[PDB]
Amino acid sequence: YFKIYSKHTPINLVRDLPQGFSALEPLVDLPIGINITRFQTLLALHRS
Amino acid sequence: ASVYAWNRKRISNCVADYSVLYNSASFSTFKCYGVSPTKLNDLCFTNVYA
Amino acid sequence: SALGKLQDVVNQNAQALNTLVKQLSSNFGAISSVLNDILSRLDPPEAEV
Amino acid sequence: LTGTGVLTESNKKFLPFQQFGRDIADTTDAVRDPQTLEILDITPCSFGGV
Ligand SMILES: *[C@@H]1O[C@H](CO)[C@@H](O)[C@H](O)[C@H]1NC(C)=O
Repeated sequence: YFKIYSKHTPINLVRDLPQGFSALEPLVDLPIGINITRFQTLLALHRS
Repeated sequence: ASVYAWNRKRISNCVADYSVLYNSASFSTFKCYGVSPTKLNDLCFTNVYA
Repeated sequence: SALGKLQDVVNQNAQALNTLVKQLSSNFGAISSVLNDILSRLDPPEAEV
Repeated sequence: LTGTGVLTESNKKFLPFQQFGRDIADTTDAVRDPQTLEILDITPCSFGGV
């Protein structure tokens, strides 16, 4: 089971992480049953 | 499948009648370890794998 | 801390009761700490154990 | 989940993921019923010394 916990916070800090407390609510409990050892995030390009 | 490449199937989002498994005489061995065979119709499960 | 002597007695009694209630959640080497789960999940030969 | 108790209305603001509640003993004290999604408080039945 692959558990995704998520939280959205309105912030106004310019560069680094804000200092505070925010508990992450569980979002998706996912029934995959597969081996995961490596990951990579996906970004979006802007074309002009 | 063969025993080195044994097939694993997930069972989820269904209502299961196990009474047709207990009352069937086709199985030479029907042996349960962590649960009683006759109580399977009275319980709810998740993470079911065959 | 004027009335510490009474408070220690009350805290010790409450803590002993709290530990006694916490002991129900331990399985003591069994498959589960809940009797209802054992009664619903097993036949009497293993249920007695 | 099996047990004995009186099911009453509750004022506990459960979060959407949250289904049941547990006391110090780990016994269920509140539960969310399937099909209707309501939150029912579970209070142990009256007992005492005769
Ligand atoms: C059946 O259960 C689901 C989730 O448990 C719920 O969303 C749905 O409203 C229920 N249907 C009826 C007719 O109660």
